[PDB]
Amino acid sequence: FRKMAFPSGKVEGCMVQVTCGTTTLNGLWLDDTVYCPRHVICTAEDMLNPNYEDLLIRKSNHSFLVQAGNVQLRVIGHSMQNCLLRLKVDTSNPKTPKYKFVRIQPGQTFSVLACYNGSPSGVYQCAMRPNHTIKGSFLNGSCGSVGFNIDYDCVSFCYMHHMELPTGVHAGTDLEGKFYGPFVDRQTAQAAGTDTTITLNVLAWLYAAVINGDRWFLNRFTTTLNDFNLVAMKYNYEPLTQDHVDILGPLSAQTGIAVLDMCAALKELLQNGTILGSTILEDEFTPFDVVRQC
Amino acid sequence: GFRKMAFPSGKVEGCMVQVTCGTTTLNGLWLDDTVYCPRHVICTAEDMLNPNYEDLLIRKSNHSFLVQAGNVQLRVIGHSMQNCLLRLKVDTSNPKTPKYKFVRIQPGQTFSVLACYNGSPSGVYQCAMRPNHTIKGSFLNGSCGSVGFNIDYDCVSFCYMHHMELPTGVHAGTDLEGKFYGPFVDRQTAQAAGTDTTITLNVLAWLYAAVINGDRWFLNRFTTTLNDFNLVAMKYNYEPLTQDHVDILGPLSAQTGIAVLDMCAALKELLQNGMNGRTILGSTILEDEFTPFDVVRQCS
Ligand SMILES: */C(=C\C(=O)OCC)[C@H](C[C@@H]1CCNC1=O)NC(=O)[C@H](CC(C)C)NC(=O)c1cc2c(OC)cccc2[nH]1
Ligand SMILES: */C(=C\C(=O)OCC)[C@H](C[C@@H]1CCNC1=O)NC(=O)[C@H](CC(C)C)NC(=O)c1cc2c(OC)cccc2[nH]1
Repeated sequence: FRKMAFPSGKVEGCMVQVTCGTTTLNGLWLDDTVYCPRHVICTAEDMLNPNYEDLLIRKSNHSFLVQAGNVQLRVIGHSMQNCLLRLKVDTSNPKTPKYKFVRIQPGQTFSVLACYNGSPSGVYQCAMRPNHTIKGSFLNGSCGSVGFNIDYDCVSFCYMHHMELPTGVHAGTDLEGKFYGPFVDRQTAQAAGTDTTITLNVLAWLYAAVINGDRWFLNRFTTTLNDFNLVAMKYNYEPLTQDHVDILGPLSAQTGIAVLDMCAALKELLQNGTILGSTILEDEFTPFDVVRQC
Repeated sequence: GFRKMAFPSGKVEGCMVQVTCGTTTLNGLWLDDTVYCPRHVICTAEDMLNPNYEDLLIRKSNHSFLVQAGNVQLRVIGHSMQNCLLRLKVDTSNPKTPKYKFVRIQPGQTFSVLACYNGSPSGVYQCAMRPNHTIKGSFLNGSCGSVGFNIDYDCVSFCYMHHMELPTGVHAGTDLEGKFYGPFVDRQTAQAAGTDTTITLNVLAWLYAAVINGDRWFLNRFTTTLNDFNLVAMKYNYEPLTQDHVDILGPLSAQTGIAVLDMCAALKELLQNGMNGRTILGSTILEDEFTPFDVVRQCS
């Protein structure tokens, strides 16, 4: 079982650069719209606490330089949607895949296509942490890079990059421009809440261990979901929802281990303290990631 | 931040095709008017046990091969064997062929793998060519013909084509000239690799990535000569560090302010004492699959 990115080609064909003045970031070109972080309109004086509405008043369609490589795509309209700009261009991207905009939940994994000046440089797998940050790898010029999943040739875009917190973790928005977490797009040091371990993914990792024959940790006990949640919160683990148990359906059926019986094994591991070669429980592989690469 | 990062795979996705001979199907790479694929596509399940490839190939003609790019059949107009690969000449040229090179990568170097099934890309991840000439990848049934590559300024350097999984779970394959990395052969037999060693240059590059990312606990005032470091490294099954390798670490040494030999002294203590329950970049072991190039690309 390994950490892998989705093939990025469908997303590479949508990356452009958006420039305002001397400030260039990345944009996502789908049909005749380019989506990009709104802070592209900021100068070093506006950045501390920008008044985006007032700043946008002094911007027209002719202020935006949108390029696919060095080829200019003319802007014929512009609007703001939460923390993004939606720039209407005069050319419909012929490389637009079948796509959706999705707002992911904590625990969920996605691929990130890191881009600089509209040019993709790398692709890696990320998980949305319970504190609404991602442990990414981004440098200056990376804003506007997107996160996505691909299911049956449909690209579900879930993330657009905007910020690096003082701790080194990253923060961004969904493709409607709404931040994940309590963060804001301004040049300030913003702290993320205390992070927790992703319970759903640790359980998946345990099932993946059982599928490969590593099952020493299983026991002859069971627990209620409520009693597991009460113990989990004392160990910094996320509580489990009715949905979490339902998504674990496939793995539970495959190994013959009931979800609640697995929680009892995880509950004993938390109270008492290798599995798949590691001393620590992996929490960035979802039940879907285990089922998919089985 | 610091993670395993693959090259964007789009330039390679546009080259992936499916190759079928009877009921045997695997992936091929379509560049200009040629499709490259593992030669074991000509085998039935029984032939794979002990193949005489020249005999199996003379029994096939151009019509024996069915090449599909998505849902469109590409007509085979020529065929030849180049080591463990087949070169199928097709009647059309791939317009999506990027600028490319074929390279035989050296141990310790990394590359991206685009895992494909039935001619369709499924996932992309980074691998390192181990000193024992295997790769620790992730491949399932139907993945043969999947390729490894690097990208440098729009140019794709293809270095690997997938053929086998050893009983230990590691993988074996060839370069794009069809020559296997290591002492492996393309038959249905259980095969062992030589004893592996740790890629010292990569561990040192990764310790520099840890210091760049704020993990410094392993640094100390201990010092070492290049020879005294290599004596310890060899004792622990690590590759010797040459002066050429010390020179490669120059830019990472300048960025962190930690002398190369001082980072060697830190590694020597980590080998001799262990990590004592502590972690480095969220790992309990010393990572050797990041090259100095991989570190600088992500950390500067
Ligand atoms: C993307 C901006 C970009 O590409 O602009 C093109 C000119 C960066 C992404 C960062 C850069 C380093 N790694 C990343 O992930 N975003 C920013 O620089 C933010 C811009 C905001 C939205 C206007 N700012 C920050 O991430 C930011 C600012 C500050 C602080 O200030 C003071 C203090 C601490 C941390 C911090 N982070
Ligand atoms: C790719 C072949 C393919 O796609 O063919 C389509 C019909 C597989 C890749 C393997 C499958 C599981 N993970 C992988 O990486 N290659 C093979 O199966 C090899 C075929 C050879 C080259 C003709 N064979 C092996 O890898 C192989 C055979 C055996 C053994 O036998 C007996 C015993 C132990 C291990 C082993 N590995």
